[PDB]
Amino acid sequence: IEWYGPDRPKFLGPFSEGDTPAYLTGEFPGDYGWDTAGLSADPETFKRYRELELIHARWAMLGALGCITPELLAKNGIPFGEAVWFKAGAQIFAEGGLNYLGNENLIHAQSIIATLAFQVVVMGLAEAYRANGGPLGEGLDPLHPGGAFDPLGLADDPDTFAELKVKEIKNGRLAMFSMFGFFVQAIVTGKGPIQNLDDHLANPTAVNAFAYATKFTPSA
Amino acid sequence: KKTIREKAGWWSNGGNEKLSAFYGPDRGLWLGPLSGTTPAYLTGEFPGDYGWDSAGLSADPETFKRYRELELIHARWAMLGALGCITPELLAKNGTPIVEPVWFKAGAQIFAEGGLDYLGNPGLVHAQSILATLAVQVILMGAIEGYRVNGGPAGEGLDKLHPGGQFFDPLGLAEDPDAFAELKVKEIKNGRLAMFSMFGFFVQAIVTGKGPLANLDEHLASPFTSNAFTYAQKFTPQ
Amino acid sequence: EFYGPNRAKWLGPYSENATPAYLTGEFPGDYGWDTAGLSADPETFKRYRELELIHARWAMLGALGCITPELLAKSGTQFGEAVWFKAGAQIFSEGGLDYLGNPSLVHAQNIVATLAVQVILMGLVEGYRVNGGPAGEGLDPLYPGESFDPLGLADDPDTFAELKVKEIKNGRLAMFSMFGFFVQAIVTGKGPIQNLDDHLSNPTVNNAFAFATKFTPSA
Ligand code: CHL
Ligand code: CHL
Ligand code: CLA
Ligand SMILES: CC1=C[C@H](O)CC(C)(C)[C@H]1/C=C/C(C)=C/C=C/C(C)=C/C=C/C=C(C)/C=C/C=C(C)/C=C/C1=C(C)C[C@H](O)CC1(C)C
Ligand SMILES: CC1=C[C@H](O)CC(C)(C)[C@H]1/C=C/C(C)=C/C=C/C(C)=C/C=C/C=C(C)/C=C/C=C(C)/C=C/C1=C(C)C[C@H](O)CC1(C)C
Ligand SMILES: CC1=C[C@H](O)CC(C)(C)[C@H]1/C=C/C(C)=C/C=C/C(C)=C/C=C/C=C(C)/C=C/C=C(C)/C=C/C1=C(C)C[C@H](O)CC1(C)C
Repeated sequence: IEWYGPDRPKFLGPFSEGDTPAYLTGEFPGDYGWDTAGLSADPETFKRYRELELIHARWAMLGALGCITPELLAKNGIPFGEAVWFKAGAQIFAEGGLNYLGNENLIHAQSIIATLAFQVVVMGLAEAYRANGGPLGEGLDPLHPGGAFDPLGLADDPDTFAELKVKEIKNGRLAMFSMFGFFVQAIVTGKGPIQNLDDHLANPTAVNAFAYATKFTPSA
Repeated sequence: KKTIREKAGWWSNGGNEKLSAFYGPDRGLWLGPLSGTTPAYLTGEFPGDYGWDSAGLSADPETFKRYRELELIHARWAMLGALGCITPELLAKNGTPIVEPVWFKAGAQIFAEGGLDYLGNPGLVHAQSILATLAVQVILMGAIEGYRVNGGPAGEGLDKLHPGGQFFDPLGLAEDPDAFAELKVKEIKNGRLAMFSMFGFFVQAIVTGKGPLANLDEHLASPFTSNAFTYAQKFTPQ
Repeated sequence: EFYGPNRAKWLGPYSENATPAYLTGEFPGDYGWDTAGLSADPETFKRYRELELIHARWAMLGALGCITPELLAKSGTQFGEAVWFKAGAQIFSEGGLDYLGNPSLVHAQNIVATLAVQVILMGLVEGYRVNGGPAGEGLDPLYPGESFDPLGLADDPDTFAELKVKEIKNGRLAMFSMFGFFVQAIVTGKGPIQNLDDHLSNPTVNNAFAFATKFTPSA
């Protein structure tokens, strides 16, 4: 499987000879030929959208792992005052604050405003450095800088670099899809992802999403 | 300059100045006599060109093409949907024993243990599994749309929007190029009306909570009494 | 400067390589913020500039119109419904929508006629805005002047430029603030001025995070 060039894998498979636009040359990772809406016809808008895709992908991978991990650790024994991810933020308003792994001695956060303030300070610093560089880079690539972000050195060969780019963007698209799912099915179900999987495995035919289909009907 | 019967619209097959109101420079525009500077890329060559690109989203010709295809496909799906969201309710108020004719509740019929009888007749489709329904549908519509986007058993070297072989123009209504050109406009206009009315169905569901024909009926009962402003305070933040 | 290459930018010092090649410091408010690349085409850029400025002007008017009645409300005027996100429901009251509380001023009773007149006049004026009319056969789509400058503030090009920047910046501020009005009316259910009063009463406890667990599904 090629992942590049004209004979690359495409998002409709065999159905995909004449659907791909002329501007989606197999140059960039994850180019399956999906621009039915034509939103990436301009190469500059295409570059900006590629950056958005990759950053959303990386953030979504981190977030998918961060929503899965505490729940797994929650049933595997560990105290998690609020393990479910869509209420993990409301721990600040509890009696003992947000203890990290349940340990009252680890972080013991009590004020959300100060937490948020530090977060804006350092996130702004880091994202500005990401845009225009800084202590970990001056004129590197906006997406794959390397140097300080390859302490292991996985991608010094261009072919390994390309295949790992594809792996990155695909795990990331998977994570973005899965995070969208987390959102919609938290809103719909009101339970965690792991508990949704447990319930689906307990009764797959009558514990699926269609059980929550008549939930949002107006009914006067 | 003409005679009475040509003013009255007689003598079909006199149509080359009747495309002038739907194609070309001096056509009808989105604000009529109050839309002066149409976007230069909306030259009047495509059907439904009223000069409306206030947001400039179709400035690139290729994304304009993709948006045209999106528009027409949405239009066709919305026409089918606008017809299908009113046919069951009309048929039920005429007396067909449909168990849930309201469209935003029509999907919940498959969870009743009598199944999803089509016209309320158990001898008909009688679907019980929504998952099997969805699987059949996914297989068929995937084949169907993949055939649409590149070609398939119903013609491969055809247009992406108006294939018009013997499978999609089997009545030959569009063999006259002028009839074709004006039928394109009729298609896109009925379809834009259907898309607007389907947005209306969606909003009238989320807001009103009744069927669309029920809304029509309660509006025709006492219009000034009952309107969309009746439900204006419904989404009050409490 | 607010123009040219050495202009103020959206990320300040960390903004040298974060601006596209097409965002030359030609237009007001160009801080170099097109991370999404939505204005790469100059024509789409022009249309988006018009949308920005019109949204800005409408949002300034609306911000003032949501702040003013509430101020006047506690300052001593009754205002049957002073809060802005229920100011429209006054038509369904007993005496209709009285402007400043005065039953003698407007005394509007029908919302459909109000709306009809509004569509009439608004369509006329917005079509005149797009293609001109009694107040401008051939002017700029955004800064026409010549009847929209009875005071004549912007006959000098430099004053014109700086007032353009001031306009678009007050307008971006108002658009942000109006978005805030929306989200925090939906979240809080109270007016903007009352939200400020409550924040000033106890800033550390009745900030937005007090309403954070409001939209949790909880099965
Ligand atoms: C030939 C068979 C084949 C078919 C039919 C498809 C079809 C698809 N592939 Mg694809 N692929 C196929 C082969 C292959 N794919 C891929 C690799 C990929 C990738 C990497 C990706 C795809 C994606 C897609 C999707 C893009 C179209 C879309 O977004 O649907 C849009 C239409 C719908 C979503 C309609 C909904 C369908 C369903 C009936 C929904 C049910 C309706 C709900 C009840 C409605 C809810 C009600 C609400 C409103 C209240 C689509 C499902 C993309 C994707 O996953 O996006 C989703 C994608 O990223 N494919 C490979 C490897 C080379 C293939 C090998 O042959
Ligand atoms: C060097 C420091 C510096 C930093 C870090 C920034 C940062 C920013 N400036 Mg900038 N500026 C900076 C210097 C300067 N600025 C300006 C002039 C301007 C202007 C005119 C504007 C900006 C704007 C912006 C923002 C654009 C990116 C954005 O939209 O945020 C995106 C990132 C976030 C929104 C993160 C949010 C943080 C927080 C954690 C969110 C909370 C999460 C929620 C709880 C989750 C939501 C819950 C859901 C589920 C409901 C960004 C915050 C723009 C702006 O105000 O947009 C908002 C803008 O219009 N700046 C000048 C004058 C020359 C500067 C001088 O140094
Ligand atoms: C790969 C990602 C992924 C995975 C593994 C799951 C897994 C699950 N989801 Mg989630 N979900 C996802 C993505 C995912 N979802 C996305 C993207 C959305 C937004 C559309 C949702 C929205 C959603 C809702 C609203 C609900 C679930 C629910 C569920 C559970 C029951 C399955 C179900 O009802 O199907 C629903 C699946 C979808 C709506 C779309 C996902 C599309 C899949 C990945 C592709 C089809 C693969 C499938 C095996 C092929 C079936 C063919 C045919 C039958 C159609 C199950 C644990 C339900 C739950 O909590 O039950 C306990 C529930 O209420 N999900
Ligand atoms: C391609 C194409 C083509 C054509 O042309 C057109 C179109 C169609 C348009 C296109 C498409 C597109 C799409 C589909 C998109 C999607 C997106 C997504 C899904 C995203 C996500 C995304 C996602 C994401 C970011 C995510 C993220 C996450 C995160 C951060 C997390 C966080 C967290 C966590 C951990 C948990 C805790 O407790 C808390 C919190 C804080 C919560
Ligand atoms: C032009 C312009 C210009 C400027 O520049 C910019 C702008 C403004 C942006 C633009 C505009 C645009 C617009 C307006 C759009 C719209 C759209 C729509 C409305 C769609 C719909 C759309 C719609 C649609 C598809 C619809 C569809 C439907 C369907 C399928 C149906 C289905 C069904 C039915 C039958 C019933 C049953 O029981 C169920 C169901 C299942 C439900
Ligand atoms: C720049 C950029 C860049 C990159 O590239 C991309 C992106 C990111 C996309 C972009 C961004 C954008 C944005 C942020 C936007 C925003 C917007 C807004 C906020 C608007 C507002 C807007 C706003 C507005 C109009 C407002 C308006 C207002 C009004 C009318 C008002 C009215 C009223 C009032 C007085 C009150 C009373 O009782 C009633 C009523 C009737 C209610």
